[PDB]
Amino acid sequence: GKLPPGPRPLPLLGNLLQMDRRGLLKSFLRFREKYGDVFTVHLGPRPVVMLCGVEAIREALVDKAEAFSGRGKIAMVDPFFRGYGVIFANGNRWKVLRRFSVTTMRDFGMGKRSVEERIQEEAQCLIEELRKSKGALMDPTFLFQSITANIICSIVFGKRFHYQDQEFLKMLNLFYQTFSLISSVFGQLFELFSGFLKHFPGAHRQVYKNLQEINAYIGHSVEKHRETLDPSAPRDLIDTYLLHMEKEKSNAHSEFSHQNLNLNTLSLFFAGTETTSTTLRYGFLLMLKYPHVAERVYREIEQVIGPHRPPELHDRAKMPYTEAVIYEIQRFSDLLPMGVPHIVTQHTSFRGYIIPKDTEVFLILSTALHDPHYFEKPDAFNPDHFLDANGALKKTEAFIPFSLGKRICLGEGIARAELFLFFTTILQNFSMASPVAPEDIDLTPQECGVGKIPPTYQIRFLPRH
Ligand code: HEM
Ligand SMILES: Clc1ccc(-c2cnc[nH]2)cc1
Repeated sequence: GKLPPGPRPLPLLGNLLQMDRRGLLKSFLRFREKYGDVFTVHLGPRPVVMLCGVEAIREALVDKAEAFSGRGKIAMVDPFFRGYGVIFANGNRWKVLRRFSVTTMRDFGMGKRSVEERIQEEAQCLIEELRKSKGALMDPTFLFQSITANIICSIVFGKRFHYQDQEFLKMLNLFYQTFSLISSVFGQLFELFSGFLKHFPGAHRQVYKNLQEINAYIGHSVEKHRETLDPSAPRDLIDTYLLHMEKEKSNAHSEFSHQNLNLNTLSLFFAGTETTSTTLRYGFLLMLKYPHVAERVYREIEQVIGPHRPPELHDRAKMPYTEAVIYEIQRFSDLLPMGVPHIVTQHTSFRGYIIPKDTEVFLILSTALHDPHYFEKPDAFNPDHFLDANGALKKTEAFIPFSLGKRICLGEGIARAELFLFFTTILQNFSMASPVAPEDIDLTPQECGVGKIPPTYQIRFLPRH
């Protein structure tokens, strides 16, 4: 057959006038009700194919894995990155970067303490800071941003920043601000009309400016690593990349020099800090709205781990309720609802249609996470979505918050380690309270574009002992 069906576009405006005024995702879900699971939407001058539903997404990403392996652009950050970094790269640059990441992290920890060990160390510092708050009300956003940023800082730069460090907090604010700009109304409009909006002042310039500033801190630190590189004591990931680059420096293959160390490092921070902290933020808000849930998670911690020894990843298999709660936080929060855009690399048959080479594809991960067949009453938060009658963890093919296939989240393991360890380490040591009654807690994101951002809230952590 040929092109997927969809709304009739105007020449310059595409389908703007058929859009839902509240955003891209709401817009696409409305087209899905009319056109089904595979459809075309013109974003400005650009046709993009949407795949929705568990079956259609798996079919593309696993069954047609290589054709769907291309990375599409995200208009708001592409001017900065320009296809550097594992996230944004394509073809050989991408394959080679991603394989090196994978092999590097398999070797990580034989030489130096493991990623789990670094996450436990950070969780330790967190709970001492929460203790130090002495039950004061706080917006936990900055702390949650700090802990996830510190895990990447520890892997990449071999150091941690203190929670009160002003230069650290300044940098974190620049990221946070960058992510809310990307997902703002303007950021979604840039997604459609970057071709002419780029000529004007606006949030896209502020984003470029923020990224330039961040990449300057990174570059300076990378330069200090080169200047002080000691081959017999490599300190961190940056030292590992440097030493490799020096050894492979002579020959231009799997060439480092079609790479950019600074941009790759920045993209690690970009992917690594925000979704995890936003997941944490959403998860504690959810625990405030459904307090019996946090209470049941504590009972399992008390039973399997106790009050004295630190949570460990080995504990996960013995804590089905807590795993179900974290899966439900991710499923409900739906933090990258349209995932990250793909492109089909060659003309591709798909469910009777033919998708042209180089067409952008959005896989609407949200529609898998909310599929009613898999999740009875999918718009409500309920950990029983991931539990069988016997209370064991019930895994499902619908649960794809990290996506699938060739491009599946590179930090899936790390992200899962952080969520489990931060969640359980905080809850081992503290109960939580807020001044706002559950009925007055609204869980509606304050922004929903590329990323979902939870509303602001206050919380206090009360020591158990
Ligand atoms: C709970 C937190 C996280 C969620 C929900 C998440 C989800 C995702 C999703 C949906 C994608 C797009 C996959 C695709 O293109 O189909 C992605 C990509 C990616 N993620 Fe994450 N992610 C999380 C945390 C992390 C962390 C902590 C890191 C860094 C260690 C990371 C690194 C990356 C990278 C490098 C990519 C690009 C992969 C590629 O293009 O080959 N992510 N993630
Ligand atoms: Cl624009 C954009 C792209 C990728 C991510 C991401 C990947 N993994 C975690 N976050 C976030 C935002």
